[PDB]
Amino acid sequence: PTCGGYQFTCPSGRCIYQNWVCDGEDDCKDNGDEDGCESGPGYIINHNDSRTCVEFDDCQIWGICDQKCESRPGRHLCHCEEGYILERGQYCKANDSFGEASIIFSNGRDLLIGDIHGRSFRILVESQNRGVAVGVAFHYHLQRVFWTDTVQNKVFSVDINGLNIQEVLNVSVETPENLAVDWVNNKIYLVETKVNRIDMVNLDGSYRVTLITENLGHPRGIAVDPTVGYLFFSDWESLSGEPKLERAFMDGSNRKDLVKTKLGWPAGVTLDMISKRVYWVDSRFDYIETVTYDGIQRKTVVHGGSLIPHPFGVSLFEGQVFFTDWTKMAVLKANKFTETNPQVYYQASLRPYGVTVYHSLRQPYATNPCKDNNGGCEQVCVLSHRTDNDGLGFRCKCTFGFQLDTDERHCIAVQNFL
Amino acid sequence: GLFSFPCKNGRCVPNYYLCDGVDDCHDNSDEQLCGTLNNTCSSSAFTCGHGECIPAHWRCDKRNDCVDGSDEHNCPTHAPASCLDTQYTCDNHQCISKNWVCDTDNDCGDGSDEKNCNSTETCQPSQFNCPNHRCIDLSFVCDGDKDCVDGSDEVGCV
Ligand SMILES: *[C@@H]1O[C@H](CO)[C@@H](O)[C@H](O)[C@H]1NC(C)=O
Ligand SMILES: *[C@@H]1O[C@H](CO)[C@@H](O)[C@H](O)[C@H]1NC(C)=O
Repeated sequence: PTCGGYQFTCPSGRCIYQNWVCDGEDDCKDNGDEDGCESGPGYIINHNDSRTCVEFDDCQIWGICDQKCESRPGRHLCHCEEGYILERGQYCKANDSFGEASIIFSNGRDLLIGDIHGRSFRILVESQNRGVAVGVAFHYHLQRVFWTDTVQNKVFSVDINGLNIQEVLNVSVETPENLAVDWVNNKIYLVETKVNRIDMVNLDGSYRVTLITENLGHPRGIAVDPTVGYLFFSDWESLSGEPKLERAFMDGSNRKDLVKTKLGWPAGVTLDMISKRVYWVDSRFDYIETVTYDGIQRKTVVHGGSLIPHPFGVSLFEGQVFFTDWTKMAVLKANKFTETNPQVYYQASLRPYGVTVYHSLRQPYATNPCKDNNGGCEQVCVLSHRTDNDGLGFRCKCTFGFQLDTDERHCIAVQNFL
Repeated sequence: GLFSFPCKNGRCVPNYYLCDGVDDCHDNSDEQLCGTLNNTCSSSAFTCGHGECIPAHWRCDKRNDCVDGSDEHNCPTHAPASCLDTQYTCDNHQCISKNWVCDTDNDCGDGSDEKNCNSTETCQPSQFNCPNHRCIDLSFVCDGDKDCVDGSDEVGCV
């Protein structure tokens, strides 16, 4: 594409440096740069008019369509993508062909799976040896659910039924909070808060590589978008004492702060891949916001102390977002666009930490560039932005104890480190 | 030494920690292979039905520490007690400061410190006010912590 992966696309079609998206100066004449970073209508309404209803703008209303909106001259068309059955002309419910979505959450000790309607709640797996589950992630194609246990300092995988529990990491993961699973490349992205690092491993833990650790102070959330090759994570207290919800390539190459305003304690992060938006909850400021992948059109979904007092983790599916709140100790439910009253999907005595929606649509299929003979890499083939690496979209990284060779595809033994 | 229990890894440990409930020896040997007639578990080690000795902290925690469930088989009445005027009694009978009440914070585990707070749209006399956010503590006004979303605190803090 004409616009680079680490660049923002002007309406005109010119690429702009990523830090300039909300730099404070309209680098894009089109004013696309700095387009409503701050978080602070109708049709038939005739502004100062007897009968001249405001033309407003087609498909320019926050919440006009659950998905891509086709702008019509005097109306709107709420188009729904593949696998999405249109409902009421405004909502894009999933295709019944795919099984009912499952809300996988941790009550505080054990990992629970329930139907998206909330009729029943079975326990997928009970943490043993006094352990507690914190973060959840899944790979639908392989029907595997991954969860971390801070008390046991271990990371576990299990089948969707609740059998064949496997231990993937137990060496140095002392306090892993959250996980993100790259279903396309079969890679697990792990956030370790014991030493404030983000490590990426295979589904079997075969190769471990530390990706982003430049200034991590207190990482709390993580999210990956294999289709576009992006990596989103949040820190509620950096080294400089500055919370930095940041977008970076899957290999953590072009780090860039995404939100730089009203960012108290960014706890959870989830990505709406269809609408290309980032939904992050703030535990301190008590608000769940939403910006695009470039952090341009900031929208406040739910705000207010009473409604969302202390969210930790948030997951999105269709027109609904499932966010867990520590203060209310409940897996609350909210509308994707705007909700005036959170819905209590489930309540637990302990404080819930993890939440995810188990559904085939949550992980759309995409090509894996690493399928081409491990991307020609001697070691870990890490996906990057589709545009990155001459458009190949993948990079070669070496495990611990090995160093990238001059060819950048081979791995020689390490020589010097302090 | 004479009073030091030898361990499989080679480390030593005072015989008090032997069966005390916690594996003071990092090889778990002090607690491993205990609970028998000769292996009398310590008072700190709450023994369960099948000689399952657990620390006294695990006496009646919510966690089913031992398979026999003796930790959960019987549990005594809690200590209701009371709290000071400044302290707020949470449902789990925990004394909590007024500023910690209604602060969008699960300050006391049960969360009753924040239960039913939306009924009032104002703020407490001892709690500052963040209209868009909450009734933060008055200490946050000039503590360098912009608790208020609007940044109402840390204003005019000369
Ligand atoms: C939904 O699933 C059915 C199979 O159950 C398939 O025939 C159909 O094309 C899918 N999509 C739509 C838009 O109905
Ligand atoms: C981690 O788990 C694997 C599989 O059970 C086991 O072989 C390995 O020894 C364990 N390592 C640690 C550090 O517990």
